[PDB]
Amino acid sequence: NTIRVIVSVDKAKFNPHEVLGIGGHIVYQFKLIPAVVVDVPANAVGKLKKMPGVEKVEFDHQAVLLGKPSWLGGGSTQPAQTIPWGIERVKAPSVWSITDGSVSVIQVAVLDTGVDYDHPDLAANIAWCVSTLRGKVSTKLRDCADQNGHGTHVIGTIAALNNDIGVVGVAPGVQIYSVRVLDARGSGSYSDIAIGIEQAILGPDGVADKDGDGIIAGDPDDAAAEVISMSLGGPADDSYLYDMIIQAYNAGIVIVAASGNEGAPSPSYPAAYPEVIAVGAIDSNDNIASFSNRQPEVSAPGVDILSTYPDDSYETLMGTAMATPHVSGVVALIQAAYYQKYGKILPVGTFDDISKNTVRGILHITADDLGPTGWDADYGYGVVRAALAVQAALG
Ligand SMILES: [Ca+2]
Ligand SMILES: [Ca+2]
Ligand SMILES: [Ca+2]
Ligand SMILES: [Ca+2]
Ligand SMILES: [Ca+2]
Ligand SMILES: [Ca+2]
Repeated sequence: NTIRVIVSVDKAKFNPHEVLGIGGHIVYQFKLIPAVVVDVPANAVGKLKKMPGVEKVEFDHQAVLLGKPSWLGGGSTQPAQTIPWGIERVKAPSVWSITDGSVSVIQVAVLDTGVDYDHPDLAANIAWCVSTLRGKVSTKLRDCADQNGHGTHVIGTIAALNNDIGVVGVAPGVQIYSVRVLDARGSGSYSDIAIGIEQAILGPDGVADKDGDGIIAGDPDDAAAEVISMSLGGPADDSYLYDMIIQAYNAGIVIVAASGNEGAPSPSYPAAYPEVIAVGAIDSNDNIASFSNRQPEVSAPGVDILSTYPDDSYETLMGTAMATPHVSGVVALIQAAYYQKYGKILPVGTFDDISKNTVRGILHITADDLGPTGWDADYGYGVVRAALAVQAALG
Protein backbone atom coordinates (compact mmCIF):
# COMPACT_ATOMS: atom_id res chain seq x y z
CA ASN A 1 0.00 0.00 0.00
CA THR A 2 2.66 2.64 0.95
CA ILE A 3 6.35 2.29 -0.04
CA ARG A 4 9.54 3.99 1.34
CA VAL A 5 11.79 5.54 -1.19
CA ILE A 6 14.69 7.93 -0.97
CA VAL A 7 14.63 10.72 -3.42
CA SER A 8 17.72 12.64 -4.45
CA VAL A 9 16.60 16.23 -5.11
CA ASP A 10 17.41 19.72 -6.37
CA LYS A 11 16.71 21.28 -2.95
CA ALA A 12 16.06 24.56 -4.91
CA LYS A 13 13.20 23.10 -7.02
CA PHE A 14 11.85 20.39 -4.71
CA ASN A 15 8.59 20.85 -2.73
CA PRO A 16 7.45 18.23 -0.08
CA HIS A 17 3.75 19.21 -0.45
CA GLU A 18 3.92 17.68 -3.94
CA VAL A 19 4.40 14.19 -2.34
CA LEU A 20 1.86 14.99 0.34
CA GLY A 21 -0.44 15.91 -2.51
CA ILE A 22 -0.07 12.47 -4.13
CA GLY A 23 -1.06 10.78 -0.82
CA GLY A 24 2.58 10.54 0.45
CA HIS A 25 4.43 11.49 3.67
CA ILE A 26 7.77 13.16 4.38
CA VAL A 27 9.98 10.95 6.48
CA TYR A 28 13.29 12.77 6.80
CA GLN A 29 14.91 15.70 5.05
CA PHE A 30 18.65 15.21 5.12
CA LYS A 31 20.69 18.01 6.62
CA LEU A 32 23.93 17.01 4.81
CA ILE A 33 22.91 15.58 1.42
CA PRO A 34 20.28 16.90 -1.01
CA ALA A 35 17.92 13.96 -0.38
CA VAL A 36 14.68 13.04 1.30
CA VAL A 37 13.12 9.87 2.64
CA VAL A 38 9.45 9.54 1.64
CA ASP A 39 6.49 7.23 1.80
CA VAL A 40 4.49 7.09 -1.51
CA PRO A 41 1.59 4.79 -2.48
CA ALA A 42 2.91 2.24 -5.06
CA ASN A 43 1.25 3.99 -8.18
CA ALA A 44 2.66 7.37 -7.29
CA VAL A 45 6.24 6.27 -7.75
CA GLY A 46 5.68 7.23 -11.39
CA LYS A 47 4.50 10.73 -10.48
CA LEU A 48 7.25 11.11 -7.84
CA LYS A 49 9.88 10.60 -10.57
CA LYS A 50 9.22 14.02 -12.16
CA MET A 51 8.18 16.11 -9.40
CA PRO A 52 10.50 19.05 -9.85
CA GLY A 53 13.51 18.51 -9.23
CA VAL A 54 13.32 14.93 -8.15
CA GLU A 55 16.47 13.82 -9.96
CA LYS A 56 16.72 10.24 -8.66
CA VAL A 57 14.45 7.73 -6.99
CA GLU A 58 16.06 5.01 -4.94
CA PHE A 59 14.40 2.16 -3.08
CA ASP A 60 15.08 1.41 0.60
CA HIS A 61 17.35 -1.65 1.03
CA GLN A 62 17.86 -4.05 4.02
CA ALA A 63 21.16 -4.45 5.98
CA VAL A 64 21.75 -6.89 8.72
CA LEU A 65 23.84 -7.29 11.89
CA LEU A 66 26.99 -9.39 11.40
CA GLY A 67 27.55 -11.05 14.81
CA LYS A 68 25.95 -14.20 16.25
CA PRO A 69 26.33 -16.20 19.47
CA SER A 70 29.52 -18.26 19.59
CA TRP A 71 29.89 -22.07 19.71
CA LEU A 72 31.89 -21.68 22.91
CA GLY A 73 29.55 -20.11 25.09
CA GLY A 74 29.70 -18.16 27.73
CA GLY A 75 29.81 -15.37 30.33
CA SER A 76 31.98 -13.39 32.78
CA THR A 77 33.30 -16.24 34.73
CA GLN A 78 34.66 -14.32 37.72
CA PRO A 79 33.70 -11.31 39.93
CA ALA A 80 36.64 -9.33 38.64
CA GLN A 81 37.62 -7.75 35.32
CA THR A 82 38.31 -10.25 32.52
CA ILE A 83 40.43 -9.18 29.64
CA PRO A 84 38.96 -10.84 26.53
CA TRP A 85 41.69 -12.48 24.41
CA GLY A 86 40.99 -10.20 21.46
CA ILE A 87 41.75 -7.04 23.50
CA GLU A 88 45.24 -8.50 24.22
CA ARG A 89 45.64 -9.71 20.63
CA VAL A 90 45.23 -6.18 19.18
CA LYS A 91 47.82 -4.97 21.77
CA ALA A 92 45.66 -2.39 23.46
CA PRO A 93 46.39 -2.62 27.22
CA SER A 94 49.99 -1.30 26.97
CA VAL A 95 48.76 1.87 25.26
CA TRP A 96 46.40 2.89 28.06
CA SER A 97 48.94 4.68 30.24
CA ILE A 98 49.55 6.96 27.20
CA THR A 99 45.82 7.10 26.44
CA ASP A 100 42.69 4.99 26.91
CA GLY A 101 40.64 7.09 24.51
CA SER A 102 39.62 9.59 27.21
CA VAL A 103 40.63 12.59 25.15
CA SER A 104 37.58 14.74 25.19
CA VAL A 105 37.46 15.90 21.59
CA ILE A 106 37.30 12.16 20.63
CA GLN A 107 34.01 10.26 20.09
CA VAL A 108 33.26 6.98 18.42
CA ALA A 109 29.82 6.49 17.04
CA VAL A 110 28.45 2.97 16.81
CA LEU A 111 25.50 2.41 14.47
CA ASP A 112 23.74 -0.75 15.73
CA THR A 113 20.83 -2.36 17.56
CA GLY A 114 21.26 0.21 20.41
CA VAL A 115 23.02 0.18 23.84
CA ASP A 116 22.16 -1.05 27.31
CA TYR A 117 23.02 2.54 28.39
CA ASP A 118 23.11 2.03 32.13
CA HIS A 119 25.27 -1.08 31.93
CA PRO A 120 27.69 -0.73 34.93
CA ASP A 121 30.64 -1.52 32.65
CA LEU A 122 29.48 0.88 29.89
CA ALA A 123 27.49 3.68 31.44
CA ALA A 124 30.27 6.24 32.04
CA ASN A 125 31.48 6.17 28.36
CA ILE A 126 28.08 6.63 26.75
CA ALA A 127 27.95 10.30 25.80
CA TRP A 128 24.89 10.27 23.53
CA CYS A 129 22.14 7.80 22.96
CA VAL A 130 19.99 8.12 19.71
CA SER A 131 17.69 5.83 17.62
CA THR A 132 16.88 6.43 13.99
CA LEU A 133 14.45 3.58 13.53
CA ARG A 134 11.65 4.32 10.95
CA GLY A 135 13.01 7.66 9.90
CA LYS A 136 12.37 9.49 13.22
CA VAL A 137 15.41 10.66 15.15
CA SER A 138 14.55 9.81 18.80
CA THR A 139 16.69 10.57 21.87
CA LYS A 140 14.32 8.87 24.28
CA LEU A 141 16.26 6.42 26.37
CA ARG A 142 13.39 3.95 25.82
CA ASP A 143 13.94 4.14 22.01
CA CYS A 144 17.72 4.24 22.05
CA ALA A 145 18.05 1.10 24.26
CA ASP A 146 19.32 -2.20 22.78
CA GLN A 147 16.44 -4.60 22.11
CA ASN A 148 18.89 -7.22 20.64
CA GLY A 149 22.18 -7.31 22.59
CA HIS A 150 24.50 -7.00 19.60
CA GLY A 151 25.16 -3.21 19.80
CA THR A 152 25.80 -3.61 23.55
CA HIS A 153 28.42 -6.27 22.77
CA VAL A 154 30.03 -4.31 19.93
CA ILE A 155 30.18 -1.18 22.19
CA GLY A 156 31.88 -3.05 25.08
CA THR A 157 34.43 -4.30 22.64
CA ILE A 158 35.41 -0.65 21.98
CA ALA A 159 34.74 0.92 25.34
CA ALA A 160 33.91 -1.27 28.26
CA LEU A 161 35.41 0.36 31.37
CA ASN A 162 38.75 -0.57 32.82
CA ASN A 163 37.78 -1.42 36.43
CA ASP A 164 36.70 -3.92 39.09
CA ILE A 165 34.22 -5.80 36.92
CA GLY A 166 33.05 -7.33 33.66
CA VAL A 167 35.32 -6.81 30.59
CA VAL A 168 37.42 -4.01 29.10
CA GLY A 169 37.48 -2.36 25.66
CA VAL A 170 40.26 -1.52 23.25
CA ALA A 171 39.72 2.14 24.27
CA PRO A 172 38.15 1.89 27.75
CA GLY A 173 38.18 5.64 28.26
CA VAL A 174 36.68 6.77 24.84
CA GLN A 175 33.25 8.42 24.68
CA ILE A 176 30.52 6.50 22.68
CA TYR A 177 27.62 7.79 20.60
CA SER A 178 25.16 4.89 20.35
CA VAL A 179 23.05 5.28 17.19
CA ARG A 180 20.36 2.57 17.03
CA VAL A 181 19.84 1.81 13.33
CA LEU A 182 18.79 -1.84 13.55
CA ASP A 183 15.60 -3.13 15.14
CA ALA A 184 15.10 -5.80 17.85
CA ARG A 185 15.81 -8.54 15.26
CA GLY A 186 19.00 -6.85 13.94
CA SER A 187 17.52 -5.74 10.72
CA GLY A 188 17.99 -2.22 9.36
CA SER A 189 16.86 -0.17 6.43
CA TYR A 190 19.61 1.71 4.54
CA SER A 191 17.64 4.94 5.02
CA ASP A 192 17.87 4.58 8.86
CA ILE A 193 21.57 3.84 8.48
CA ALA A 194 22.14 6.90 6.27
CA ILE A 195 20.34 9.03 8.87
CA GLY A 196 22.53 7.48 11.65
CA ILE A 197 25.59 8.40 9.64
CA GLU A 198 24.22 11.97 9.52
CA GLN A 199 23.47 11.94 13.25
CA ALA A 200 27.09 10.91 13.89
CA ILE A 201 28.54 13.96 12.04
CA LEU A 202 25.93 16.26 13.58
CA GLY A 203 26.51 14.98 17.10
CA PRO A 204 24.19 15.99 19.91
CA ASP A 205 23.77 19.64 18.77
CA GLY A 206 22.20 19.02 15.29
CA VAL A 207 24.80 21.22 13.59
CA ALA A 208 27.73 19.94 11.56
CA ASP A 209 30.14 22.89 11.83
CA LYS A 210 28.95 25.26 14.60
CA ASP A 211 31.74 27.78 14.38
CA GLY A 212 32.26 27.73 10.71
CA ASP A 213 35.92 26.95 10.14
CA GLY A 214 35.47 23.73 8.15
CA ILE A 215 37.02 21.58 10.88
CA ILE A 216 34.50 18.88 11.96
CA ALA A 217 36.12 15.72 13.35
CA GLY A 218 38.97 16.66 15.66
CA ASP A 219 37.38 19.99 16.43
CA PRO A 220 36.96 20.67 20.17
CA ASP A 221 34.21 23.22 19.34
CA ASP A 222 32.21 20.60 17.35
CA ALA A 223 30.37 17.51 18.59
CA ALA A 224 31.10 15.34 15.49
CA ALA A 225 32.24 11.77 16.20
CA GLU A 226 35.71 10.96 14.88
CA VAL A 227 34.99 7.21 14.18
CA ILE A 228 31.80 5.67 12.72
CA SER A 229 31.85 1.97 13.22
CA MET A 230 29.17 -0.28 11.44
CA SER A 231 28.90 -3.95 12.42
CA LEU A 232 26.33 -4.58 9.67
CA GLY A 233 26.06 -4.88 5.88
CA GLY A 234 23.89 -5.72 2.90
CA PRO A 235 24.27 -6.50 -0.82
CA ALA A 236 22.97 -3.14 -2.17
CA ASP A 237 25.10 -0.12 -3.07
CA ASP A 238 22.82 2.98 -3.31
CA SER A 239 24.17 6.45 -4.18
CA TYR A 240 22.49 8.49 -1.40
CA LEU A 241 24.07 6.07 1.17
CA TYR A 242 27.42 6.30 -0.54
CA ASP A 243 26.97 10.09 -0.66
CA MET A 244 26.36 10.10 3.10
CA ILE A 245 29.50 8.02 3.50
CA ILE A 246 31.41 10.64 1.56
CA GLN A 247 30.00 13.28 3.91
CA ALA A 248 31.48 11.40 6.90
CA TYR A 249 34.81 10.89 5.26
CA ASN A 250 35.10 14.49 4.13
CA ALA A 251 34.43 15.59 7.73
CA GLY A 252 37.66 13.72 8.53
CA ILE A 253 35.77 10.83 10.23
CA VAL A 254 37.20 7.32 10.00
CA ILE A 255 34.69 4.77 8.84
CA VAL A 256 34.92 1.13 9.86
CA ALA A 257 32.54 -1.81 8.88
CA ALA A 258 32.22 -5.62 9.02
CA SER A 259 33.28 -7.45 5.78
CA GLY A 260 30.39 -9.93 6.13
CA ASN A 261 29.83 -13.56 7.28
CA GLU A 262 28.91 -15.38 4.05
CA GLY A 263 32.37 -16.52 3.03
CA ALA A 264 31.89 -14.39 -0.01
CA PRO A 265 34.86 -13.34 -2.24
CA SER A 266 34.50 -9.68 -1.31
CA PRO A 267 33.05 -7.40 1.38
CA SER A 268 29.46 -6.34 1.84
CA TYR A 269 28.34 -2.73 1.81
CA PRO A 270 29.20 -0.35 3.38
CA ALA A 271 32.52 -2.19 4.01
CA ALA A 272 33.09 -2.42 0.25
CA TYR A 273 33.30 1.33 -0.19
CA PRO A 274 36.84 2.71 -0.70
CA GLU A 275 36.23 5.24 2.10
CA VAL A 276 35.42 2.49 4.65
CA ILE A 277 37.95 0.12 6.25
CA ALA A 278 36.51 -3.42 5.70
CA VAL A 279 37.30 -5.70 8.64
CA GLY A 280 37.56 -9.54 8.53
CA ALA A 281 37.62 -11.93 11.45
CA ILE A 282 40.39 -14.07 13.03
CA ASP A 283 40.17 -16.71 15.69
CA SER A 284 42.26 -17.26 18.79
CA ASN A 285 44.77 -19.17 16.65
CA ASP A 286 45.26 -16.37 14.17
CA ASN A 287 43.45 -18.36 11.52
CA ILE A 288 41.00 -16.42 9.36
CA ALA A 289 37.39 -17.36 10.14
CA SER A 290 35.89 -19.30 7.24
CA PHE A 291 32.73 -17.19 7.44
CA SER A 292 34.72 -14.02 7.02
CA ASN A 293 34.07 -12.43 3.66
CA ARG A 294 37.31 -12.12 1.63
CA GLN A 295 39.38 -9.12 0.53
CA PRO A 296 39.04 -7.14 3.76
CA GLU A 297 41.37 -4.15 4.52
CA VAL A 298 42.51 -5.52 7.94
CA SER A 299 41.34 -8.41 10.23
CA ALA A 300 40.77 -8.54 13.98
CA PRO A 301 39.59 -10.97 16.71
CA GLY A 302 36.15 -12.13 15.66
CA VAL A 303 35.54 -15.57 17.10
CA ASP A 304 34.62 -16.27 20.74
CA ILE A 305 34.49 -12.66 21.70
CA LEU A 306 33.45 -12.07 25.31
CA SER A 307 31.84 -8.62 25.78
CA THR A 308 29.08 -6.62 27.50
CA TYR A 309 25.45 -7.87 26.89
CA PRO A 310 22.07 -6.74 28.16
CA ASP A 311 20.96 -6.46 30.86
CA ASP A 312 24.07 -5.60 32.85
CA SER A 313 25.56 -8.98 31.75
CA TYR A 314 28.19 -10.40 29.33
CA GLU A 315 28.08 -12.90 26.49
CA THR A 316 30.38 -14.42 23.84
CA LEU A 317 29.58 -13.75 20.18
CA MET A 318 31.27 -14.24 16.83
CA GLY A 319 31.20 -12.61 13.42
CA THR A 320 32.87 -9.83 11.47
CA ALA A 321 30.66 -7.71 13.73
CA MET A 322 33.01 -8.61 16.65
CA ALA A 323 36.18 -7.90 14.64
CA THR A 324 35.03 -4.41 13.59
CA PRO A 325 34.97 -2.78 17.11
CA HIS A 326 38.59 -3.83 17.67
CA VAL A 327 39.55 -1.76 14.60
CA SER A 328 37.41 1.14 15.63
CA GLY A 329 38.87 1.07 19.14
CA VAL A 330 42.37 0.93 17.71
CA VAL A 331 41.54 4.08 15.65
CA ALA A 332 40.17 5.85 18.69
CA LEU A 333 43.57 5.30 20.42
CA ILE A 334 45.47 6.52 17.43
CA GLN A 335 43.45 9.78 17.16
CA ALA A 336 43.28 10.36 20.96
CA ALA A 337 47.07 9.85 21.33
CA TYR A 338 47.66 12.02 18.27
CA TYR A 339 45.49 14.83 19.49
CA GLN A 340 46.97 14.56 23.01
CA LYS A 341 50.43 15.14 21.56
CA TYR A 342 49.78 17.47 18.58
CA GLY A 343 46.91 19.85 18.58
CA LYS A 344 45.21 17.76 15.97
CA ILE A 345 43.91 14.43 14.60
CA LEU A 346 45.36 12.51 11.67
CA PRO A 347 43.65 12.39 8.22
CA VAL A 348 41.66 9.27 7.30
CA GLY A 349 43.79 7.13 5.00
CA THR A 350 42.98 5.63 1.65
CA PHE A 351 42.93 1.78 1.14
CA ASP A 352 46.29 1.99 -0.68
CA ASP A 353 48.07 4.03 1.99
CA ILE A 354 51.39 2.67 3.24
CA SER A 355 52.47 5.99 4.85
CA LYS A 356 52.94 6.89 8.49
CA ASN A 357 50.96 9.98 7.56
CA THR A 358 47.27 8.86 7.83
CA VAL A 359 45.19 6.63 10.19
CA ARG A 360 44.74 4.08 7.50
CA GLY A 361 48.38 3.95 6.40
CA ILE A 362 49.57 3.52 9.95
CA LEU A 363 47.01 0.74 10.46
CA HIS A 364 48.12 -0.97 7.29
CA ILE A 365 51.86 -0.81 8.19
CA THR A 366 51.73 -1.73 11.85
CA ALA A 367 49.36 -4.63 11.27
CA ASP A 368 50.61 -8.12 11.94
CA ASP A 369 51.11 -9.60 8.56
CA LEU A 370 49.77 -13.13 8.65
CA GLY A 371 49.43 -15.67 5.84
CA PRO A 372 51.03 -14.82 2.47
CA THR A 373 53.39 -11.81 2.79
CA GLY A 374 51.76 -8.36 2.21
CA TRP A 375 48.03 -7.68 1.83
CA ASP A 376 46.18 -10.96 1.18
CA ALA A 377 42.54 -11.83 0.58
CA ASP A 378 42.09 -13.54 3.95
CA TYR A 379 43.82 -11.11 6.35
CA GLY A 380 43.90 -7.94 4.38
CA TYR A 381 47.02 -6.13 5.51
CA GLY A 382 46.85 -8.26 8.69
CA VAL A 383 45.76 -8.05 12.31
CA VAL A 384 45.60 -4.60 13.73
CA ARG A 385 47.96 -3.65 16.63
CA ALA A 386 47.27 -0.67 18.94
CA ALA A 387 50.67 -0.51 20.61
CA LEU A 388 52.71 -0.47 17.41
CA ALA A 389 50.18 1.84 15.69
CA VAL A 390 50.32 4.45 18.46
CA GLN A 391 54.12 4.30 18.51
CA ALA A 392 54.10 5.08 14.72
CA ALA A 393 51.56 7.89 15.09
CA LEU A 394 53.74 9.67 17.57
CA GLY A 395 57.24 8.73 16.12
CA1 LIG B 1 35.37 -3.54 33.21
CA1 LIG C 1 34.29 23.67 13.21
CA1 LIG D 1 37.21 25.24 15.86
CA1 LIG E 1 34.53 14.92 18.35
CA1 LIG F 1 20.86 -2.18 32.11
CA1 LIG G 1 49.56 -11.27 4.60
